[PDB]
Amino acid sequence: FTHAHIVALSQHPAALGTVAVKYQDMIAALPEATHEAIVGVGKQWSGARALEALLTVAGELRGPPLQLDTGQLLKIAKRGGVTAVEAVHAWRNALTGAPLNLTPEQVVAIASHDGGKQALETVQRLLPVLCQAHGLTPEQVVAIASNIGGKQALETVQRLLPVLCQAHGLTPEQVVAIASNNGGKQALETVQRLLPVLCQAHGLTPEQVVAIASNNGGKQALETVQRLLPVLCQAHGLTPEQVVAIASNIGGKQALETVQRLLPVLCQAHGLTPEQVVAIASNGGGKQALETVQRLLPVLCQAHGLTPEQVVAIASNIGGKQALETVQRLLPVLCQAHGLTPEQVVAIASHDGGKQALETVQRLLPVLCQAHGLTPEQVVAIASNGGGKQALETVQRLLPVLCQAHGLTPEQVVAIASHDGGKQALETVQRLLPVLCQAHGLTPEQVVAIASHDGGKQALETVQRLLPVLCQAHGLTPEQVVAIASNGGGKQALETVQRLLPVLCQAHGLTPEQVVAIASHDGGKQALETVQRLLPVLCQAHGLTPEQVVAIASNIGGKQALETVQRLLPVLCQAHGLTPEQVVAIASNIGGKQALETVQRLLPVLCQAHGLTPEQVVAIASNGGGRPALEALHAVLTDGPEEAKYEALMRLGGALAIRISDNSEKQINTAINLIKNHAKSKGVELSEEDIKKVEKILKENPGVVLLLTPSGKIHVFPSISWSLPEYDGTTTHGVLVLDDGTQIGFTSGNGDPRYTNYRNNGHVAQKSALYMRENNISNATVYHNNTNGTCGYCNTMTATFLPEGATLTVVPPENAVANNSRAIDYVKTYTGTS
DNA sequence: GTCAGGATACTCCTCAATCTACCGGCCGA
DNA sequence: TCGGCCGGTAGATTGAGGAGTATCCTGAC
Ligand SMILES: [Zn+2]
Repeated sequence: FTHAHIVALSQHPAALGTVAVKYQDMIAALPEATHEAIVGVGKQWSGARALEALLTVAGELRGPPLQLDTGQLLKIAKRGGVTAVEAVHAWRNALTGAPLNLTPEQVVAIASHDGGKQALETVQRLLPVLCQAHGLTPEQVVAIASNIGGKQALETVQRLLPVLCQAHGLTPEQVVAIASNNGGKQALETVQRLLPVLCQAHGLTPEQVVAIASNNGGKQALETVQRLLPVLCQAHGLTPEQVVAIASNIGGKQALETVQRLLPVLCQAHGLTPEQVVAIASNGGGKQALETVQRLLPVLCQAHGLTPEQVVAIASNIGGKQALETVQRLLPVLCQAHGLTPEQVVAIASHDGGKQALETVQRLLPVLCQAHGLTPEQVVAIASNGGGKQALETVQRLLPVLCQAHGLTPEQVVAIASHDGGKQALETVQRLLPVLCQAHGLTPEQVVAIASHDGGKQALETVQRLLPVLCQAHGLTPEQVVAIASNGGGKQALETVQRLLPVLCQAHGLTPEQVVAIASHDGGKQALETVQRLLPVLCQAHGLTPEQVVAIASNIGGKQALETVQRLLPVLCQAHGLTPEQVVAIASNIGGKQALETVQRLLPVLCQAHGLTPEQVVAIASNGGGRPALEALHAVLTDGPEEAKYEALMRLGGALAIRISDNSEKQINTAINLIKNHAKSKGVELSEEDIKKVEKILKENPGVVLLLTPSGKIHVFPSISWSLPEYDGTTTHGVLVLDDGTQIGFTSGNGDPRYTNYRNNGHVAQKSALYMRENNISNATVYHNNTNGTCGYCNTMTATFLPEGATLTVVPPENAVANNSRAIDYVKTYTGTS
């Protein structure tokens, strides 16, 4: 023992005398009893009595009925106390091997709580009653009973479950959720008393009240919500959803009161928007984070050079105040000694338990970098995760054995550990790699792929359990099982497949390959359940073939896409004139729900005001990331530079940009003829009045640029300069000059669909040659802004599109430098052949 | 001796967006 | 042999947000 241990036992004076006298036989009856466990047991309210009970009982308690090891006994004595140990001794054979049928783990979980003897006797006397009359799962009863004051929770559940289920319409799962917390009797009683008042007077959804009251001290949160809903909604302009999001956390009453007190201070003296404040306060212990922000925002923003956004990001997590003080204390030493940039420190500190991650990084960066050969970036990657302290310690402990005995490489171990719960995945790999690679015929790279994702331990265990079942009974392949399991929540996907594969392949006429394809993404359980529920509805009520539904579902958010298609098929098919194929194509992408909703919102605006044919909007949305693309296009079009609108509308495709040189009548007539030819090619009539108006605007404004979109409307750009834009490395701009002097704008991309076979399709020279062929132009000259010169393919395939006898002169920019063996930096003429 | 409220820290799942490697029919110099 | 200022397909990161589990603490009887 050390002086710190004696200080620890100083809380219980009788334990200090007991330990110093009977230490010889405590370790004798309890092998592998460390000093920390002893000081933890002895410093409780009954430390001496608990140690005496452990000495007396642990010798025989390890029998067949319980077979509890020394760790379980120490945990019971530390948490339950001497009374819990005595109760367990008195009821060794009553709890297990009886109609109760409780495994030793459940008994240990129930007993190792404050006042756990009462919980043990109460679960003993109510388990048959709760299981028979009220139809409660024994696991649920054990979950309710394993809480501080769990006897009161059990009694209140027995008294009030029928009332809550009948007179208030709550499922038994919800009541079990409410009553599985400390002081659950108070939460149940307050829910029963205040459910109507909150649901009708304050307009609260019953599930919202349940979410509020399913936390520790939920009675206080409910009463505080009732008290402070009008104040925060009216005097501070907070939507009720924000208030119920604040209050749905442990200590939500304190968070609500602190918000009500400090919102004006944090909003009129620190420059924080209310959204930032309610994001800070929407986490466990949000009052502490709010107060620490109010105290340390100037210090961390003026001396340590952190933006307020970084401070809000650090403080928007569980234990945010601990992270804020740790950042203040450790930023100079983590930056001026260990070499981390402040962004990396902020990234490490921006997760739950960020204080532990930062302290562990400061402690273990040199040893992990030197003894194990890890890069600092790898250590930061491991640490920038929830529970990163545990992952770093596990990496330090298990890198040699995993790299040497199991044949893994450090990169594989780091990849496994760089995830939430990476310690569990590492331990599970180190335990299960031989049996998986020997009995089930897997390979180490497959095991690493399975274990890399979050919940890799659960996926590994589920694979080790279900691979023979799925491969023999259901006729799958080990590769298909590995593909299903190599995703986030792969255990749920594996179980859902093992349940629904015969049903899906028999009732709905699907294919095992189709099921494996749907199940091989994140939320594959959700996608499988949605497919099983909605395949008939989509097939008859909307006329969608099963292949289309499988194509929609085989995406990361497939459930959301399927529900969005169900909701939005008729309105988009009728109110917007979209074929079902277009909606299916839009939704058959990651984030297809967002694309569908964005199309719903922004189809009329782009179609009527701007000049976008529905085909262009569908094509933009039919790609991945459809919402950001549509939003960016709308933002550029509604308010942006004239040039930027020019490139956006050119890249949309199908547009013709024409600029005149002189106000002579002949050039105006030629431009009108070209516009008419393009419009007839697009199949839209320009009408005489619009032709007269555009001729007037062309003859009255010199240097104006006209843009004819496929929709029909003509955009006018009066000032977009007389020179080619500087090359941006992504898009090339070209100007075609004819004999008279008119200039035609071209942009790389959007090639001719019937010439996809050509490797020069979509290039500026190819587009110019196609334009010359379509408009019957004898000769022309192209100026492009690309500094890499003409493409290699366009050097030989250009004189294949333009008609024979036509001369096209390509002129690269003066400062062009060829980057390839086939590019050209000099002016070149092209004459076509047959 | 038991109970309640709060407080952190860690683990597993679902969804969205972006990035990257890949292929492919058609040409003369 | 050797050249894509293109576009589709498929996979592989990146990031966020939301739940669920777990241990601890103080104050009050
Ligand atoms: Zn080219």
